[PDB]
Amino acid sequence: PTLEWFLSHCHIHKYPSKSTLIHQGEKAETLYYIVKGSVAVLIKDEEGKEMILSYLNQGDFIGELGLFEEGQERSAWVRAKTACEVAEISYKKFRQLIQVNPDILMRLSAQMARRLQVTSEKVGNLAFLDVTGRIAQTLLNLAKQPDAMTHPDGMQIKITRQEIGQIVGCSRETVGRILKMLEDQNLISAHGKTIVV
Amino acid sequence: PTLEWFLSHCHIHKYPSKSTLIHQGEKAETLYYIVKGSVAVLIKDEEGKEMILSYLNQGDFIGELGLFEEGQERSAWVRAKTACEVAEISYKKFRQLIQVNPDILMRLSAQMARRLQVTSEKVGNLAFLDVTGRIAQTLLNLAKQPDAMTHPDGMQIKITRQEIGQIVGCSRETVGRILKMLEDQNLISAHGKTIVV
DNA sequence: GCGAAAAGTGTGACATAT
DNA sequence: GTCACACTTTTCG
DNA sequence: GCGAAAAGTGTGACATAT
DNA sequence: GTCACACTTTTCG
Ligand SMILES: Nc1ncnc2c1ncn2[C@@H]1O[C@@H]2COP(=O)(O)O[C@H]2[C@H]1O
Ligand SMILES: Nc1ncnc2c1ncn2[C@@H]1O[C@@H]2COP(=O)(O)O[C@H]2[C@H]1O
Repeated sequence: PTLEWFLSHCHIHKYPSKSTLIHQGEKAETLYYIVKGSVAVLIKDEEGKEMILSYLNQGDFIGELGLFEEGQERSAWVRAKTACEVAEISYKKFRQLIQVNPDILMRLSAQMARRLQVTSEKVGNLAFLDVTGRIAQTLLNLAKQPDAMTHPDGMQIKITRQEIGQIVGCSRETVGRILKMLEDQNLISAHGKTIVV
Repeated sequence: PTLEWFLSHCHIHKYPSKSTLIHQGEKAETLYYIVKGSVAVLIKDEEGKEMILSYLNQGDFIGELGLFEEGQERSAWVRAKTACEVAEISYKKFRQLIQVNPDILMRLSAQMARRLQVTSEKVGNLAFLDVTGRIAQTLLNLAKQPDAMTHPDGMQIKITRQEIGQIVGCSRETVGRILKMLEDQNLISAHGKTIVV
């Protein structure tokens, strides 16, 4: 509703899966809102693998870290998980629309507050938990991340050892090793699709 | 500014060094604004180890992350590093001030945005950089934080091996072990306080 | 809902940073 | 990373 | 700006997780 | 955590 008004100033572009919709290092001018799809925010090692900072789904804004100060660079990469419809407005336009109705600025700040909250958790987990525990937290969370199919006894997620590695911070084969251990303990069942039972 | 209008309906309180303002887990109901002094935002593991998420200094809001969603716990501990003159507003009342003037909700959300920006970076260092690199980036950044004294040529910061330990995520012992490595390498000069070249 | 081309994976011996 | 310990440093009354 | 208690520390041989 | 390669599994035209 306030959303529809917002969306009316926006221009929906379509992006297929694997699209890198934002890239770290360019300048920020556009605030993006996910009409449809799921996206993955990433940062890349100083000459190497990348780590996934979070999945953002329909209803999230992307880009915003620029919005508040001029000449701001994009902080991370945002690649499409799935095919997405991205409603954009520019920042200038967003500012006018701020003054016209504060409620987008509120729902966006709410989003900002959550990302900080969960990323503070991620600093915590990177510092206090061992890889096994990180992989446990992650399957727990992924069964909660809105795209796990119900499993009569369990929740089923499609995920690759490589993706879990990139979330966690360890080799795809390290992930492998541990997923084998959690299967032997009758906690997890897997084959490209894993069930967090 | 907008600032003074805000502050007039805040109960200004004074915290001594080491006083714990926020305990993580408390119910969020009050936003704070640091009028004078410095605070450290930290999280601890159930078996005792604690990590500093950031030092917040005057001019920063403390306790923002509950303002947006009804009934949340405080996300981290905020302990006063120094004598702090801290302003306090009821959440319900701050809500009112936003409707009355959006520029404070703007100044605030800006602060949370820069915070999302630095906390994603701290996730990045933990995941990507070994302790030497992490302590390196630390000595560097501390030498830009407002309290770094100059030491003719070079910066001078006073920070115990303890603290850096809590910033980087390794034992005070290891912090020592590597600071000397950085002394042999001619980059750090140390004796209780450090002069980062 | 095919089937070729692509993508993800397990293995075991090893070092190695905190 | 850990351990215990005496050792060095800094704090301030 | 003196000194005594508090706060910080280095050692060294070590175990271990990814 | 590493290396590589054979194998298995998923993608997509
Ligand atoms: N830690 C994070 N958690 C969630 N989203 C993030 C995080 N860091 C960056 N982003 C989002 O990804 C975007 C990357 O560049 P921007 O600065 O445009 O704005 C960023 C946010 O929209
Ligand atoms: N990553 C962070 N950087 C800075 N401050 C933080 C961070 N995480 C939490 N905080 C602050 O610590 C406060 C804890 O309580 P709140 O969740 O109300 O609000 C939180 C923020 O003000």
